[PDB]
Amino acid sequence: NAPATVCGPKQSTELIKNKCVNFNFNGLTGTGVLTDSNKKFQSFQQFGRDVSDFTDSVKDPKTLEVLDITPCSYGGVSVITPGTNASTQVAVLYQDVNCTDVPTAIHAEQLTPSWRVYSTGTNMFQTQAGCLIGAEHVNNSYDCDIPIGAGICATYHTNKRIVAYVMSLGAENSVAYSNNTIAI
Amino acid sequence: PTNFTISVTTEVMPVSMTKTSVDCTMYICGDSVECSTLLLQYGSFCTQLNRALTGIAVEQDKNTQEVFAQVKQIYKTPDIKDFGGFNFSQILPDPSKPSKRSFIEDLLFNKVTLADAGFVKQYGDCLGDIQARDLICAQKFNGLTVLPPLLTDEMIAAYTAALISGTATAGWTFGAGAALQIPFAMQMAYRFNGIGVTQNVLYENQKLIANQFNSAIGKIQESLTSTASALGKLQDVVNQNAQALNTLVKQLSSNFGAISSVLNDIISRLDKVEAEVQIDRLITGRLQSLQTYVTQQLIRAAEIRASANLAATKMSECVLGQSKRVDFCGKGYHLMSFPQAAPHGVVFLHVTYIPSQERNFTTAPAICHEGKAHFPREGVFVSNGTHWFITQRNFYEPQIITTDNTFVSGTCDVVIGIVNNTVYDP
Amino acid sequence: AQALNTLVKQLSSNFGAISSVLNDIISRLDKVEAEVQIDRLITGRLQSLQTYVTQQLIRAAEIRASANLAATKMSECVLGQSKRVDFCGKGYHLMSFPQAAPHGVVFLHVTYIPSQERNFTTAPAICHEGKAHFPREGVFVSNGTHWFITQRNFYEPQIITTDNTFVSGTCDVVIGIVNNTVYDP
Ligand SMILES: *[C@@H]1O[C@H](CO)[C@@H](O[C@@H]2O[C@H](CO)[C@@H](O)[C@H](O)[C@H]2NC(C)=O)[C@H](O)[C@H]1NC(C)=O
Ligand SMILES: *[C@@H]1O[C@H](CO)[C@@H](O)[C@H](O)[C@H]1NC(C)=O
Ligand SMILES: *[C@@H]1O[C@H](CO)[C@@H](O)[C@H](O)[C@H]1NC(C)=O
Ligand SMILES: *[C@@H]1O[C@H](CO)[C@@H](O)[C@H](O)[C@H]1NC(C)=O
Ligand SMILES: *[C@@H]1O[C@H](CO)[C@@H](O)[C@H](O)[C@H]1NC(C)=O
Ligand SMILES: *[C@@H]1O[C@H](CO)[C@@H](O)[C@H](O)[C@H]1NC(C)=O
Ligand SMILES: *[C@@H]1O[C@H](CO)[C@@H](O)[C@H](O)[C@H]1NC(C)=O
Ligand SMILES: *[C@@H]1O[C@H](CO)[C@@H](O)[C@H](O)[C@H]1NC(C)=O
Ligand SMILES: *[C@@H]1O[C@H](CO)[C@@H](O)[C@H](O)[C@H]1NC(C)=O
Ligand SMILES: *[C@@H]1O[C@H](CO)[C@@H](O)[C@H](O)[C@H]1NC(C)=O
Ligand SMILES: *[C@@H]1O[C@H](CO)[C@@H](O)[C@H](O)[C@H]1NC(C)=O
Repeated sequence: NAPATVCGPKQSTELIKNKCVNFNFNGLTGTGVLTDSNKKFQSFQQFGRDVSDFTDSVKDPKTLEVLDITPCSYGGVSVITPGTNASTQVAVLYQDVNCTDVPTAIHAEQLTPSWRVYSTGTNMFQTQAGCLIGAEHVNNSYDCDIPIGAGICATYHTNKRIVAYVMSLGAENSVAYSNNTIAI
Repeated sequence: PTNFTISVTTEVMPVSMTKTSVDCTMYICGDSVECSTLLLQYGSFCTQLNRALTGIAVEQDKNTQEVFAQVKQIYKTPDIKDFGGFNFSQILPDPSKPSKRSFIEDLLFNKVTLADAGFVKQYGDCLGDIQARDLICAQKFNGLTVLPPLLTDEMIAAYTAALISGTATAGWTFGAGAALQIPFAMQMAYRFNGIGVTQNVLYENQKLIANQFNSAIGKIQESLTSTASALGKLQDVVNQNAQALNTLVKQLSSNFGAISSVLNDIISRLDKVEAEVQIDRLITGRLQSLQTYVTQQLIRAAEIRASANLAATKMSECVLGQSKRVDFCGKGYHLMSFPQAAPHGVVFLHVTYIPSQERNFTTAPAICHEGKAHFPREGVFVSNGTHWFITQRNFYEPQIITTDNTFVSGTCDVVIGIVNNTVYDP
Repeated sequence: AQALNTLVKQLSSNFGAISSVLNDIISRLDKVEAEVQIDRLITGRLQSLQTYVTQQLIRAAEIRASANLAATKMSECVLGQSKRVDFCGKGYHLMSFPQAAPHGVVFLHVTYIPSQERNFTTAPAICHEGKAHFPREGVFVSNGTHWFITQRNFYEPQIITTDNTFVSGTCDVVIGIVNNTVYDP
């Protein structure tokens, strides 16, 4: 982890940031997303590591600036399906992200248009387990059919469609307590 | 015994643990396509690992549902928390507080530290940090995620409040069929009859019993507030899960007999044929680490499932009923129990009857009167020194020995230790 | 079945060797070069077998716990009547009947579920002639004008007599006592 003195005859390439790309810095290759870094690094050293030996930061050889390395699609993605032989529509849960950060988190500009359909839409809302896209939030309460998590469940229909709702704990009941009445 | 103590004790039981999911391609190989192509030749290791972890994650929610969702009638919390002098206010939610939990539940949720706060981490918190690399960010960057439970803490607290309200208003009846209302003094009299004490003891000492119950609840509050390490089992569960995840993260820095623990160094320094050997060594080591983690998680899930089965049995037999099993729901004769929601567990508040202040008496197995042996129906024959009385076993209430208290079997020549006395006849 | 099928399908993995077929490795290479690939395949297949045996042991432990619970239910609900709440069905347990099932047992739990409740005015005790009368087995109920005694789980009103109740003390300490008459045969 020292500045390079002897290098090969490799030709450099302009920096591409906020995209999932292959990179090669001083012979240290890899694949990830490059972003501008506020990290401060001790001099005469090039790349930052982790406790799991993952290269998260790297000093640029030409602009002399540190850049973060973020793995492509590091967030969790879950897909909710009513099932084959029932439908082909799906709902996608992007775990622990905000709904406005979904295209940035999944890199929607590099995906297929079919995947770019589920990156945003009118049927988006935060569910405390992430952002759910492809299911509309109904105000009714039913029994759980597909457990999304954090009190949210999903089911087909309620034109059939995927809806998301807060699960119902049970039937609401009341017992009229009195100090002189009994029920036999 | 001539007196008694109303004792309230706590039992802490784990119910669920954290639901974790693992992406093999992110953990073993990261983003390199050469390692992914070489990992495709190892078959269905990761389908098996994901299936096992998904089964564990489903079983956690099944455990929570089996413990807390036994009754599907959400009874409303009563407006007046006092039921015949029994205060009940600290185990039921306060309408004047923004939290939907009770005071005891609020104390319990502040006792478990929950250092493994995955959810607190979102997108944008692991990126752009001013150094200070976190272990949760290293978990997320290597394909290890924590799934949230299906039931939130508010819904578990609502289930607990519904159970306590149903116990306070209907007693033991709503666990069998429809909720039949009953005054709480008569319900406690029935429970006293269940433990073997006549209901006149409960009715003549109702104020004292209610005061002892309130004092025991307050002592539970002070024991939870002051004494640390009360929720030891839940803290051990949280620590074990977090430390297992941290060990799985830290195992990625091992060479496993290869030239480096970094995949990119091996790929960038060697050609394809030489790199396949080192990448295969790293793949074998990381697959061994993942398999070890999944095996330990399965064993811990089995232990947690056994604990949750015991907790569900206790909820059925002590909250929804009165248990005659000795030491099943606290030391002493069990009266009633109240569940309390806890982080990854349940806390049972067991109300028990402990007799105290015993007094020596001279006793006889039977009374020989007019050549006939009289045996007590429910109780024992005691003597205060000059006169013989009959009293119940768990409380000294001396009564005149009459023909209604006793029954006649035979003659007073076979029973060993019989005592001649007179049996009253009204 | 899925575990066995996975164990079968795991035999087509190279585990870092040149081929997943032992015969190709033996027929294409000499002894010294083949020992490395055969050792890789042996290590991979032994790992697969060990994984299968570990999962089978854990599943056997779970099945053993379920079978212990089933044997306990057979002892306490088929061979007897259980007072444990919700141990053998919702409601008051009467009797149970086992039924043989593939790799298991099905219990038919016969339970008693009371229904059609009716509101009544109740009292903890009856004050008669300065004496407090408490019910032996049941509760004191009133239909509006007269006071009766009945069992808790079924409405069978009876005349409040000296045989149905017992006397403890005076009617001044019991909270909520109600003055009435106690019949004497
Ligand atoms: C039940 O116990 C609670 C806790 O001890 C009592 O609530 C407190 O009552 C005192 C005395 O009136 C007040 O100063 C406190 O502010 C109360 N605290 C809370 C958190 O409410 C309560 O009065 C008891 N209930 C009954 C009916 O006696
Ligand atoms: C060349 O390297 C120097 C540092 O040695 C740096 O300042 C400069 O931007 C690099 N590029 C060019 C085009 O001069
Ligand atoms: C994401 O949403 C959370 C609340 O869910 C909020 O605190 C946070 O500021 C949001 N982040 C951004 C970048 O808007
Ligand atoms: C659900 O109710 C809320 C108010 O509680 C309202 O703002 C919202 O529009 C409702 N949603 C639907 C789909 O009706
Ligand atoms: C039982 O103990 C309590 C608490 O000390 C006391 O107030 C009460 O008088 C005792 N009762 C008898 C009958 O001694
Ligand atoms: C009963 O008598 C025994 C033997 O004399 C004595 O040790 C004991 O203290 C007595 N118990 C009480 C409660 O007085
Ligand atoms: C025993 O009880 C009887 C009835 O109350 C009383 O007359 C007698 O004095 C008592 N004897 C002693 C020794 O306390
Ligand atoms: C009780 O034991 C004593 C000795 O402690 C003995 O003299 C007496 O006969 C015994 N009584 C009976 C009824 O067994
Ligand atoms: C008993 O009375 C309460 C309060 O008036 C009422 O809500 C309830 O329906 C009554 N129950 C029956 C079975 O009539
Ligand atoms: C209560 O029962 C008694 C005895 O059968 C009957 O005479 C009386 O009319 C009943 N009262 C009402 C209000 O139904
Ligand atoms: C029962 O409660 C009412 C208020 O609902 C009260 O007026 C009455 O005095 C209470 N009766 C008893 C016996 O506690």
